[PDB]
Amino acid sequence: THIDYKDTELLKRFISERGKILPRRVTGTSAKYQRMLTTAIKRSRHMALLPYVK
Amino acid sequence: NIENGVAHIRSTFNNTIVTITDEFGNALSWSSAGALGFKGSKKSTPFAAQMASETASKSAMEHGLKTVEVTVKGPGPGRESAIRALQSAGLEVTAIRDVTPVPHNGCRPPKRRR
Amino acid sequence: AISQERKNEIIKEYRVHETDTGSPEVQIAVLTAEINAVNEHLRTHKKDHHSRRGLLKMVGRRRHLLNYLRSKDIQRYRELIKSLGIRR
Amino acid sequence: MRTYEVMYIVRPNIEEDAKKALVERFNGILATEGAEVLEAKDWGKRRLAYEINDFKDGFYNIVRVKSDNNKATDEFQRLAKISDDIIRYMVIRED
Amino acid sequence: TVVRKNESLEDALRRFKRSVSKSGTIQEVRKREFYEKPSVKRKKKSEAARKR
RNA sequence: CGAAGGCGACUUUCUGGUCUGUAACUGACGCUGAUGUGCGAAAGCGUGGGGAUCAAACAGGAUUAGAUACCCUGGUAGUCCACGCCGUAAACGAUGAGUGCUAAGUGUUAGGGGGUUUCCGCCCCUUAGUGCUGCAGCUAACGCAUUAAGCACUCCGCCUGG
Repeated sequence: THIDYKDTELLKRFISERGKILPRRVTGTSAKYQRMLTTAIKRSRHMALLPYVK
Repeated sequence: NIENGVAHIRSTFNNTIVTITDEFGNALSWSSAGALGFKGSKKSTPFAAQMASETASKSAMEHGLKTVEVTVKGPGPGRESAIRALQSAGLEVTAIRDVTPVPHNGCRPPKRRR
Repeated sequence: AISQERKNEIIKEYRVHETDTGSPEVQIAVLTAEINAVNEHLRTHKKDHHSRRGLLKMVGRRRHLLNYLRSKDIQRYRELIKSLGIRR
Repeated sequence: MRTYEVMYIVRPNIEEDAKKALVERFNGILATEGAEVLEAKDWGKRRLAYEINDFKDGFYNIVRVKSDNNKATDEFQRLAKISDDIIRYMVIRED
Repeated sequence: TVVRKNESLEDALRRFKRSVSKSGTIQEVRKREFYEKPSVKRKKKSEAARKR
Protein backbone atom coordinates (compact mmCIF):
# COMPACT_ATOMS: atom_id res chain seq x y z
CA THR A 1 0.00 0.00 0.00
CA HIS A 2 0.83 3.70 0.19
CA ILE A 3 1.73 3.82 3.89
CA ASP A 4 0.80 7.21 5.25
CA TYR A 5 2.48 9.84 7.39
CA LYS A 6 2.39 8.15 10.80
CA ASP A 7 2.64 4.79 8.98
CA THR A 8 6.40 4.63 9.59
CA GLU A 9 6.19 2.90 12.96
CA LEU A 10 8.22 -0.19 12.02
CA LEU A 11 9.92 1.88 9.28
CA LYS A 12 11.39 4.96 10.96
CA ARG A 13 14.62 3.00 11.03
CA PHE A 14 14.38 3.82 7.31
CA ILE A 15 12.91 7.31 7.78
CA SER A 16 15.17 10.23 8.60
CA GLU A 17 14.97 13.83 9.64
CA ARG A 18 17.75 14.52 7.11
CA GLY A 19 17.79 12.13 4.19
CA LYS A 20 18.76 8.44 4.57
CA ILE A 21 17.00 5.63 2.65
CA LEU A 22 18.00 1.97 2.71
CA PRO A 23 18.10 0.62 -0.90
CA ARG A 24 17.09 -2.90 -1.93
CA ARG A 25 19.96 -5.08 -0.69
CA VAL A 26 20.29 -2.91 2.43
CA THR A 27 17.10 -4.63 3.62
CA GLY A 28 17.35 -7.74 1.42
CA THR A 29 13.92 -7.08 -0.04
CA SER A 30 12.25 -7.97 -3.34
CA ALA A 31 10.38 -5.70 -5.79
CA LYS A 32 7.40 -5.11 -3.52
CA TYR A 33 9.04 -4.43 -0.13
CA GLN A 34 11.87 -2.31 -1.52
CA ARG A 35 9.23 -0.59 -3.63
CA MET A 36 7.15 0.44 -0.64
CA LEU A 37 10.45 1.43 0.99
CA THR A 38 11.24 3.76 -1.91
CA THR A 39 7.74 5.03 -2.77
CA ALA A 40 5.32 4.52 0.12
CA ILE A 41 7.63 5.78 2.87
CA LYS A 42 7.97 9.01 0.87
CA ARG A 43 4.52 10.30 1.87
CA SER A 44 5.91 10.45 5.43
CA ARG A 45 9.59 11.00 4.60
CA HIS A 46 9.59 13.70 1.92
CA MET A 47 6.66 16.02 2.59
CA ALA A 48 7.85 17.68 5.81
CA LEU A 49 10.53 15.20 6.86
CA LEU A 50 13.26 15.94 4.28
CA PRO A 51 14.49 19.35 3.11
CA TYR A 52 15.63 18.37 -0.36
CA VAL A 53 17.63 21.49 -1.16
CA LYS A 54 16.91 25.12 -1.49
CA ASN B 1 32.22 43.87 23.72
CA ILE B 2 34.20 40.63 23.58
CA GLU B 3 33.30 37.15 22.31
CA ASN B 4 31.59 38.31 19.12
CA GLY B 5 32.96 37.38 15.71
CA VAL B 6 32.73 34.78 12.93
CA ALA B 7 35.33 33.92 10.29
CA HIS B 8 32.66 33.25 7.68
CA ILE B 9 34.83 31.49 5.12
CA ARG B 10 33.90 31.52 1.43
CA SER B 11 36.38 28.79 0.51
CA THR B 12 35.85 26.52 -2.47
CA PHE B 13 38.30 23.95 -3.87
CA ASN B 14 40.30 27.14 -4.50
CA ASN B 15 39.64 30.72 -3.35
CA THR B 16 40.56 30.46 0.32
CA ILE B 17 38.89 33.75 1.30
CA VAL B 18 37.25 34.44 4.65
CA THR B 19 35.43 37.44 6.08
CA ILE B 20 36.42 38.26 9.65
CA THR B 21 32.86 39.43 10.28
CA ASP B 22 30.35 39.53 13.11
CA GLU B 23 28.24 36.50 14.00
CA PHE B 24 25.66 37.88 11.55
CA GLY B 25 26.02 40.13 8.55
CA ASN B 26 28.00 43.28 9.32
CA ALA B 27 31.46 42.43 7.92
CA LEU B 28 34.29 44.11 9.86
CA SER B 29 37.24 43.26 7.57
CA TRP B 30 39.44 40.34 6.55
CA SER B 31 42.68 38.79 5.53
CA SER B 32 41.06 36.93 2.63
CA ALA B 33 42.50 35.65 -0.65
CA GLY B 34 42.57 39.23 -1.95
CA ALA B 35 44.47 40.39 1.11
CA LEU B 36 47.87 38.67 1.60
CA GLY B 37 49.14 39.21 -1.93
CA PHE B 38 46.77 36.81 -3.69
CA LYS B 39 43.59 37.39 -5.69
CA GLY B 40 41.60 34.17 -5.33
CA SER B 41 40.62 30.89 -7.06
CA LYS B 42 44.27 29.99 -7.27
CA LYS B 43 44.82 30.70 -3.57
CA SER B 44 44.29 27.12 -2.52
CA THR B 45 46.71 28.10 0.23
CA PRO B 46 45.91 29.28 3.76
CA PHE B 47 47.87 32.54 3.59
CA ALA B 48 44.70 34.48 3.26
CA ALA B 49 44.35 33.39 6.88
CA GLN B 50 47.41 31.32 7.71
CA MET B 51 48.86 33.99 10.01
CA ALA B 52 47.69 37.41 8.85
CA SER B 53 43.96 37.18 9.63
CA GLU B 54 44.61 37.20 13.36
CA THR B 55 46.77 40.17 12.50
CA ALA B 56 43.44 41.73 11.52
CA SER B 57 41.51 40.14 14.40
CA LYS B 58 43.92 41.46 17.05
CA SER B 59 44.35 44.80 15.33
CA ALA B 60 40.60 44.89 15.94
CA MET B 61 40.74 43.41 19.47
CA GLU B 62 36.95 43.90 19.72
CA HIS B 63 35.90 40.34 18.87
CA GLY B 64 37.67 38.54 21.69
CA LEU B 65 36.27 35.51 19.93
CA LYS B 66 36.71 32.38 21.97
CA THR B 67 34.41 31.01 19.23
CA VAL B 68 35.45 32.05 15.72
CA GLU B 69 33.36 29.50 13.84
CA VAL B 70 34.63 29.30 10.27
CA THR B 71 31.51 28.88 8.12
CA VAL B 72 32.21 27.14 4.81
CA LYS B 73 30.22 26.50 1.65
CA GLY B 74 32.71 24.20 -0.04
CA PRO B 75 36.06 22.43 0.17
CA GLY B 76 39.51 24.04 0.25
CA PRO B 77 43.13 23.21 1.15
CA GLY B 78 44.01 26.46 2.87
CA ARG B 79 40.70 26.58 4.74
CA GLU B 80 41.71 24.07 7.41
CA SER B 81 44.72 26.37 7.89
CA ALA B 82 42.79 29.50 7.11
CA ILE B 83 41.97 28.87 10.79
CA ARG B 84 45.66 29.01 11.60
CA ALA B 85 45.17 32.79 11.52
CA LEU B 86 42.59 32.15 14.21
CA GLN B 87 45.20 30.09 16.08
CA SER B 88 48.17 32.41 15.38
CA ALA B 89 47.20 35.06 17.91
CA GLY B 90 44.99 32.29 19.31
CA LEU B 91 41.26 33.06 19.01
CA GLU B 92 40.26 29.53 20.04
CA VAL B 93 38.94 27.74 16.97
CA THR B 94 35.79 26.07 18.27
CA ALA B 95 33.48 25.22 15.33
CA ILE B 96 33.64 24.13 11.69
CA ARG B 97 30.35 24.88 9.92
CA ASP B 98 30.97 23.35 6.48
CA VAL B 99 27.47 23.24 5.01
CA THR B 100 25.68 24.02 1.74
CA PRO B 101 22.06 25.30 1.92
CA VAL B 102 18.88 23.38 2.65
CA PRO B 103 16.13 25.94 2.70
CA HIS B 104 13.51 25.00 0.07
CA ASN B 105 13.52 25.68 -3.42
CA GLY B 106 11.44 28.57 -4.95
CA CYS B 107 10.01 27.78 -8.35
CA ARG B 108 10.30 26.60 -11.91
CA PRO B 109 13.90 27.13 -11.44
CA PRO B 110 15.62 29.85 -9.88
CA LYS B 111 18.21 27.74 -8.13
CA ARG B 112 19.87 26.78 -4.92
CA ARG B 113 21.79 23.99 -3.33
CA ARG B 114 22.67 20.65 -4.92
CA ALA C 1 -14.24 -6.23 -10.85
CA ILE C 2 -15.98 -7.23 -13.97
CA SER C 3 -16.83 -3.56 -14.10
CA GLN C 4 -20.33 -3.94 -12.70
CA GLU C 5 -20.56 -0.15 -12.55
CA ARG C 6 -21.14 -0.34 -16.33
CA LYS C 7 -20.20 -3.81 -17.61
CA ASN C 8 -23.06 -5.23 -15.52
CA GLU C 9 -25.21 -2.13 -15.25
CA ILE C 10 -25.85 -2.41 -18.99
CA ILE C 11 -26.53 -6.16 -18.72
CA LYS C 12 -30.00 -5.24 -17.38
CA GLU C 13 -30.95 -4.95 -21.05
CA TYR C 14 -27.88 -6.53 -22.71
CA ARG C 15 -27.47 -9.93 -20.95
CA VAL C 16 -28.60 -11.60 -24.17
CA HIS C 17 -26.46 -14.67 -23.37
CA GLU C 18 -26.06 -16.31 -19.98
CA THR C 19 -22.72 -17.03 -18.52
CA ASP C 20 -22.65 -13.59 -20.01
CA THR C 21 -19.00 -13.33 -19.21
CA GLY C 22 -17.44 -13.94 -22.57
CA SER C 23 -20.42 -14.46 -24.82
CA PRO C 24 -19.67 -11.41 -27.01
CA GLU C 25 -23.36 -10.84 -27.77
CA VAL C 26 -23.78 -9.68 -24.16
CA GLN C 27 -21.40 -6.72 -24.55
CA ILE C 28 -23.46 -5.35 -27.43
CA ALA C 29 -23.76 -1.54 -27.04
CA VAL C 30 -21.58 -0.79 -24.01
CA LEU C 31 -19.33 1.36 -26.24
CA THR C 32 -21.67 4.35 -25.74
CA ALA C 33 -20.54 5.33 -22.22
CA GLU C 34 -16.79 5.65 -22.91
CA ILE C 35 -17.04 8.76 -25.11
CA ASN C 36 -16.31 11.31 -22.37
CA ALA C 37 -16.19 8.84 -19.47
CA VAL C 38 -12.75 7.65 -20.60
CA ASN C 39 -11.82 11.26 -21.26
CA GLU C 40 -12.40 11.60 -17.51
CA HIS C 41 -10.47 8.36 -16.95
CA LEU C 42 -7.60 10.37 -18.51
CA ARG C 43 -8.08 14.20 -18.32
CA THR C 44 -7.89 14.36 -14.52
CA HIS C 45 -4.20 13.51 -14.71
CA LYS C 46 -3.84 13.11 -18.27
CA LYS C 47 -2.34 10.63 -20.52
CA ASP C 48 -4.42 7.58 -21.16
CA HIS C 49 -3.69 8.96 -24.60
CA HIS C 50 -3.72 5.86 -26.83
CA SER C 51 -7.07 5.01 -25.22
CA ARG C 52 -8.46 6.88 -28.23
CA ARG C 53 -7.26 4.16 -30.62
CA GLY C 54 -8.18 1.76 -27.81
CA LEU C 55 -11.86 2.75 -27.72
CA LEU C 56 -11.92 3.06 -31.50
CA LYS C 57 -10.59 -0.40 -32.29
CA MET C 58 -13.05 -1.33 -29.53
CA VAL C 59 -15.68 -0.04 -31.93
CA GLY C 60 -13.67 -2.31 -34.20
CA ARG C 61 -14.19 -5.09 -31.64
CA ARG C 62 -17.91 -4.52 -32.06
CA ARG C 63 -17.28 -4.90 -35.78
CA HIS C 64 -15.44 -8.13 -34.97
CA LEU C 65 -18.14 -9.66 -32.74
CA LEU C 66 -21.50 -8.20 -33.80
CA ASN C 67 -20.71 -9.13 -37.40
CA TYR C 68 -19.68 -12.56 -36.11
CA LEU C 69 -23.27 -12.65 -34.84
CA ARG C 70 -24.61 -11.33 -38.17
CA SER C 71 -22.90 -14.36 -39.70
CA LYS C 72 -24.31 -16.58 -36.94
CA ASP C 73 -27.64 -15.05 -37.99
CA ILE C 74 -28.66 -11.83 -39.72
CA GLN C 75 -31.80 -11.33 -37.62
CA ARG C 76 -29.55 -11.15 -34.54
CA TYR C 77 -27.65 -8.06 -35.63
CA ARG C 78 -30.85 -6.72 -37.15
CA GLU C 79 -32.54 -6.88 -33.74
CA LEU C 80 -29.39 -5.26 -32.35
CA ILE C 81 -29.16 -2.56 -35.07
CA LYS C 82 -32.70 -2.09 -36.51
CA SER C 83 -34.99 -2.29 -33.49
CA LEU C 84 -32.18 -1.27 -31.11
CA GLY C 85 -31.82 2.36 -30.06
CA ILE C 86 -28.31 2.51 -31.52
CA ARG C 87 -29.57 2.16 -35.08
CA ARG C 88 -27.59 1.58 -38.26
CA MET D 1 -10.77 8.72 -7.68
CA ARG D 2 -9.15 11.83 -6.19
CA THR D 3 -8.38 10.51 -2.73
CA TYR D 4 -6.06 13.15 -1.29
CA GLU D 5 -3.88 12.11 1.64
CA VAL D 6 -2.89 15.56 2.79
CA MET D 7 0.33 15.89 4.74
CA TYR D 8 -0.56 19.01 6.68
CA ILE D 9 1.35 20.25 9.72
CA VAL D 10 0.08 23.02 11.92
CA ARG D 11 2.05 26.20 12.10
CA PRO D 12 3.35 25.00 15.47
CA ASN D 13 4.09 28.49 16.85
CA ILE D 14 0.49 28.26 18.06
CA GLU D 15 -1.68 27.72 21.10
CA GLU D 16 -4.21 24.95 21.60
CA ASP D 17 -7.00 27.40 20.75
CA ALA D 18 -5.41 28.19 17.40
CA LYS D 19 -5.05 24.45 16.87
CA LYS D 20 -8.71 24.07 17.91
CA ALA D 21 -10.03 26.64 15.44
CA LEU D 22 -8.77 24.46 12.54
CA VAL D 23 -8.70 20.86 13.84
CA GLU D 24 -12.35 21.05 14.90
CA ARG D 25 -12.78 20.79 11.13
CA PHE D 26 -10.42 17.85 10.59
CA ASN D 27 -12.65 15.42 12.53
CA GLY D 28 -16.18 16.34 11.42
CA ILE D 29 -15.84 18.34 8.21
CA LEU D 30 -13.18 15.87 7.06
CA ALA D 31 -15.79 13.21 7.91
CA THR D 32 -18.12 14.80 5.33
CA GLU D 33 -19.26 12.55 2.48
CA GLY D 34 -16.67 9.79 2.70
CA ALA D 35 -13.78 12.11 3.53
CA GLU D 36 -13.33 10.17 6.78
CA VAL D 37 -10.44 11.39 8.79
CA LEU D 38 -10.67 8.03 10.47
CA GLU D 39 -10.35 9.42 14.00
CA ALA D 40 -8.54 12.28 15.74
CA LYS D 41 -5.29 11.52 13.92
CA ASP D 42 -3.91 14.83 15.17
CA TRP D 43 -1.16 13.81 17.55
CA GLY D 44 0.57 16.07 20.01
CA LYS D 45 4.11 17.40 20.13
CA ARG D 46 6.04 15.67 17.36
CA ARG D 47 9.40 16.84 15.98
CA LEU D 48 9.56 19.32 13.09
CA ALA D 49 12.05 17.49 10.88
CA TYR D 50 12.67 20.03 8.10
CA GLU D 51 12.27 23.40 9.76
CA ILE D 52 9.26 25.41 8.66
CA ASN D 53 6.91 27.95 10.25
CA ASP D 54 9.96 29.50 12.02
CA PHE D 55 9.16 27.29 15.01
CA LYS D 56 11.64 24.76 16.31
CA ASP D 57 9.28 21.93 17.36
CA GLY D 58 6.56 19.99 15.60
CA PHE D 59 2.89 19.93 16.60
CA TYR D 60 2.12 17.41 13.87
CA ASN D 61 -1.61 17.40 13.42
CA ILE D 62 -2.08 15.66 10.07
CA VAL D 63 -5.19 14.71 8.09
CA ARG D 64 -5.28 11.07 7.01
CA VAL D 65 -7.76 9.70 4.46
CA LYS D 66 -8.27 6.19 3.12
CA SER D 67 -11.26 6.41 0.80
CA ASP D 68 -12.28 6.90 -2.83
CA ASN D 69 -14.59 9.94 -2.78
CA ASN D 70 -12.62 12.18 -0.38
CA LYS D 71 -14.90 15.20 -0.35
CA ALA D 72 -13.51 17.72 2.15
CA THR D 73 -9.72 17.53 1.83
CA ASP D 74 -9.76 20.33 -0.74
CA GLU D 75 -11.51 22.43 1.94
CA PHE D 76 -8.15 22.70 3.72
CA GLN D 77 -5.81 22.23 0.80
CA ARG D 78 -7.34 25.63 0.02
CA LEU D 79 -6.87 26.57 3.70
CA ALA D 80 -3.38 25.06 3.73
CA LYS D 81 -0.93 27.96 4.16
CA ILE D 82 -3.53 30.71 4.60
CA SER D 83 -4.27 28.96 7.92
CA ASP D 84 -2.68 29.67 11.28
CA ASP D 85 -2.67 25.93 12.11
CA ILE D 86 -2.02 24.37 8.71
CA ILE D 87 1.11 24.96 6.61
CA ARG D 88 1.09 22.69 3.56
CA TYR D 89 -0.68 19.84 1.81
CA MET D 90 -0.14 17.00 -0.67
CA VAL D 91 -1.80 16.96 -4.08
CA ILE D 92 -2.39 13.24 -4.56
CA ARG D 93 -5.14 11.58 -6.57
CA GLU D 94 -5.45 8.01 -5.25
CA ASP D 95 -8.05 5.70 -6.79
CA THR E 1 25.54 22.84 11.44
CA VAL E 2 28.74 21.31 12.90
CA VAL E 3 30.68 22.58 15.92
CA ARG E 4 33.99 20.80 16.57
CA LYS E 5 36.35 22.19 19.22
CA ASN E 6 39.48 20.85 20.95
CA GLU E 7 41.69 20.37 17.91
CA SER E 8 44.79 21.93 16.39
CA LEU E 9 44.58 23.69 13.05
CA GLU E 10 47.68 22.35 11.42
CA ASP E 11 45.89 19.18 12.53
CA ALA E 12 42.65 20.50 10.96
CA LEU E 13 43.76 18.42 7.97
CA ARG E 14 41.92 15.63 9.84
CA ARG E 15 39.12 17.69 11.43
CA PHE E 16 37.61 19.12 8.21
CA LYS E 17 36.68 15.73 6.67
CA ARG E 18 34.27 13.65 8.74
CA SER E 19 30.75 15.16 8.42
CA VAL E 20 30.20 14.96 4.65
CA SER E 21 29.01 11.82 2.96
CA LYS E 22 26.56 10.14 5.33
CA SER E 23 23.22 10.06 3.52
CA GLY E 24 21.22 7.24 1.93
CA THR E 25 19.26 9.87 -0.02
CA ILE E 26 22.35 11.96 -0.77
CA GLN E 27 20.80 12.34 -4.21
CA GLU E 28 17.22 13.03 -3.06
CA VAL E 29 18.78 15.94 -1.26
CA ARG E 30 20.11 17.54 -4.37
CA LYS E 31 16.91 17.71 -6.16
CA ARG E 32 16.32 20.87 -8.04
CA GLU E 33 19.74 22.42 -8.77
CA PHE E 34 22.13 20.70 -11.19
CA TYR E 35 21.30 17.54 -13.13
CA GLU E 36 23.73 15.37 -15.12
CA LYS E 37 24.32 12.36 -17.52
CA PRO E 38 24.80 8.59 -16.75
CA SER E 39 26.62 8.05 -20.10
CA VAL E 40 29.67 6.10 -18.91
CA LYS E 41 27.45 4.96 -16.00
CA ARG E 42 25.16 3.18 -18.47
CA LYS E 43 27.54 0.32 -17.77
CA LYS E 44 25.66 0.45 -14.43
CA LYS E 45 22.20 1.91 -15.23
CA SER E 46 19.99 -1.19 -15.64
CA GLU E 47 20.02 -0.94 -12.09
CA ALA E 48 17.65 -1.86 -9.26
CA ALA E 49 14.19 -0.52 -8.54
CA ARG E 50 13.94 3.02 -9.90
CA LYS E 51 10.87 2.28 -12.02
CA ARG E 52 11.47 -1.23 -13.38
C1' C F 1 6.62 0.92 -20.72
C1' G F 2 5.65 3.43 -25.91
C1' A F 3 3.78 3.85 -32.69
C1' A F 4 8.54 5.17 -32.57
C1' G F 5 12.34 9.14 -31.70
C1' G F 6 12.50 6.78 -27.24
C1' C F 7 10.44 6.42 -22.13
C1' G F 8 14.05 9.42 -15.00
C1' A F 9 13.43 13.66 -9.32
C1' C F 10 10.03 12.02 -6.37
C1' U F 11 3.57 12.17 -2.96
C1' U F 12 0.28 10.91 -6.45
C1' U F 13 -2.64 9.78 -11.58
C1' C F 14 -4.27 6.28 -15.95
C1' U F 15 -2.20 2.58 -13.62
C1' G F 16 -3.69 2.84 -18.98
C1' G F 17 -1.06 -1.53 -20.88
C1' U F 18 3.23 -5.56 -19.42
C1' C F 19 2.37 -9.36 -15.78
C1' U F 20 1.78 -14.31 -13.91
C1' G F 21 -2.12 -17.57 -10.40
C1' U F 22 -7.47 -17.84 -11.29
C1' A F 23 -8.82 -16.99 -15.39
C1' A F 24 -15.83 -16.90 -14.56
C1' C F 25 -17.04 -17.63 -21.06
C1' U F 26 -19.90 -17.21 -27.25
C1' G F 27 -17.90 -19.72 -31.38
C1' A F 28 -12.20 -18.42 -35.96
C1' C F 29 -14.11 -13.66 -34.58
C1' G F 30 -5.89 -12.87 -36.09
C1' C F 31 -0.29 -11.77 -38.31
C1' U F 32 1.43 -9.38 -42.19
C1' G F 33 -0.79 -6.66 -45.69
C1' A F 34 -5.16 -1.48 -50.16
C1' U F 35 -7.10 1.60 -46.06
C1' G F 36 -5.41 4.68 -42.66
C1' U F 37 -2.06 5.62 -37.40
C1' G F 38 1.16 9.06 -35.49
C1' C F 39 5.41 11.11 -34.64
C1' G F 40 11.24 10.25 -34.94
C1' A F 41 16.58 12.61 -31.95
C1' A F 42 19.56 16.13 -32.74
C1' A F 43 22.59 19.69 -36.88
C1' G F 44 18.74 22.63 -38.19
C1' C F 45 13.48 23.81 -37.08
C1' G F 46 8.61 29.16 -37.96
C1' U F 47 7.89 34.17 -31.17
C1' G F 48 10.05 36.80 -25.59
C1' G F 49 14.02 35.21 -23.55
C1' G F 50 19.52 33.80 -25.37
C1' G F 51 25.51 35.86 -25.47
C1' A F 52 22.94 33.91 -17.58
C1' U F 53 26.30 29.03 -18.26
C1' C F 54 28.62 26.84 -22.44
C1' A F 55 30.15 29.10 -27.27
C1' A F 56 32.31 29.00 -32.03
C1' A F 57 34.54 34.32 -34.33
C1' C F 58 37.60 38.06 -32.44
C1' A F 59 41.15 39.30 -28.09
C1' G F 60 45.29 36.98 -25.81
C1' G F 61 48.91 34.08 -24.77
C1' A F 62 52.80 31.12 -26.06
C1' U F 63 55.66 25.56 -25.95
C1' U F 64 61.00 23.95 -27.78
C1' A F 65 63.59 25.85 -32.64
C1' G F 66 55.78 27.10 -34.07
C1' A F 67 49.05 30.45 -33.85
C1' U F 68 44.14 33.14 -33.59
C1' A F 69 44.83 26.30 -32.77
C1' C F 70 44.63 21.92 -27.97
C1' C F 71 43.21 27.25 -24.31
C1' C F 72 39.24 30.26 -23.42
C1' U F 73 36.68 34.45 -19.64
C1' G F 74 34.28 39.82 -22.23
C1' G F 75 31.91 37.83 -26.05
C1' U F 76 28.79 36.76 -32.30
C1' A F 77 24.71 34.29 -32.52
C1' G F 78 23.51 29.61 -30.98
C1' U F 79 22.66 26.88 -26.56
C1' C F 80 17.41 27.17 -23.69
C1' C F 81 12.15 26.96 -22.29
C1' A F 82 5.73 29.13 -22.42
C1' C F 83 3.35 29.04 -29.82
C1' G F 84 5.60 24.74 -35.42
C1' C F 85 9.00 19.76 -36.56
C1' C F 86 11.39 17.42 -40.02
C1' G F 87 10.60 11.73 -41.63
C1' U F 88 17.56 11.64 -41.22
C1' A F 89 21.71 8.52 -36.06
C1' A F 90 26.20 2.87 -34.88
C1' A F 91 17.32 4.52 -34.30
C1' C F 92 22.31 -1.66 -35.93
C1' G F 93 19.09 -6.76 -34.68
C1' A F 94 23.86 -4.82 -40.88
C1' U F 95 19.42 -9.66 -39.02
C1' G F 96 11.09 -7.35 -40.97
C1' A F 97 6.44 -8.55 -37.96
C1' G F 98 1.93 -14.43 -36.93
C1' U F 99 1.45 -20.95 -35.05
C1' G F 100 5.24 -23.79 -32.24
C1' C F 101 9.54 -26.38 -30.99
C1' U F 102 15.56 -26.99 -31.51
C1' A F 103 19.18 -31.95 -24.86
C1' A F 104 18.20 -28.36 -22.72
C1' G F 105 20.21 -26.12 -18.73
C1' U F 106 20.80 -21.64 -16.21
C1' G F 107 20.27 -17.99 -11.45
C1' U F 108 16.78 -14.24 -11.60
C1' U F 109 12.74 -9.06 -11.91
C1' A F 110 7.16 -9.74 -12.00
C1' G F 111 3.21 -12.58 -10.64
C1' G F 112 1.58 -17.30 -8.48
C1' G F 113 1.01 -22.57 -6.36
C1' G F 114 3.16 -23.92 -2.46
C1' G F 115 6.19 -27.31 1.47
C1' U F 116 9.28 -25.43 5.23
C1' U F 117 6.96 -20.93 7.13
C1' U F 118 11.33 -18.96 8.08
C1' C F 119 12.76 -14.96 11.13
C1' C F 120 9.77 -13.05 5.42
C1' G F 121 14.13 -16.85 4.83
C1' C F 122 15.93 -22.77 2.67
C1' C F 123 13.54 -26.50 -1.14
C1' C F 124 10.12 -27.88 -5.63
C1' C F 125 6.84 -26.38 -10.19
C1' U F 126 6.51 -21.64 -12.99
C1' U F 127 6.28 -18.71 -17.12
C1' A F 128 6.52 -12.60 -20.47
C1' G F 129 10.92 -12.39 -20.07
C1' U F 130 16.39 -11.78 -17.47
C1' G F 131 20.75 -13.11 -18.56
C1' C F 132 24.25 -17.04 -19.04
C1' U F 133 25.72 -20.83 -21.66
C1' G F 134 24.44 -24.94 -24.30
C1' C F 135 21.47 -29.90 -28.22
C1' A F 136 20.09 -29.83 -33.23
C1' G F 137 20.37 -26.54 -37.06
C1' C F 138 23.10 -22.16 -39.48
C1' U F 139 26.42 -19.91 -43.13
C1' A F 140 32.84 -19.53 -45.70
C1' A F 141 33.79 -18.19 -41.28
C1' C F 142 32.69 -14.65 -38.51
C1' G F 143 29.47 -16.49 -35.46
C1' C F 144 24.05 -17.14 -34.41
C1' A F 145 20.49 -20.62 -31.44
C1' U F 146 14.47 -23.10 -26.20
C1' U F 147 14.74 -15.55 -26.85
C1' A F 148 18.60 -16.55 -34.26
C1' A F 149 22.40 -16.15 -38.33
C1' G F 150 17.76 -23.53 -37.05
C1' C F 151 13.62 -26.17 -37.30
C1' A F 152 7.89 -27.64 -39.97
C1' C F 153 2.66 -24.30 -40.97
C1' U F 154 1.64 -16.81 -41.80
C1' C F 155 2.32 -12.44 -44.52
C1' C F 156 5.69 -8.54 -45.90
C1' G F 157 9.23 -6.39 -48.66
C1' C F 158 14.40 -6.84 -50.98
C1' C F 159 17.29 -8.21 -54.62
C1' U F 160 19.97 -12.85 -58.25
C1' G F 161 26.04 -8.28 -60.84
C1' G F 162 27.30 -4.18 -59.13
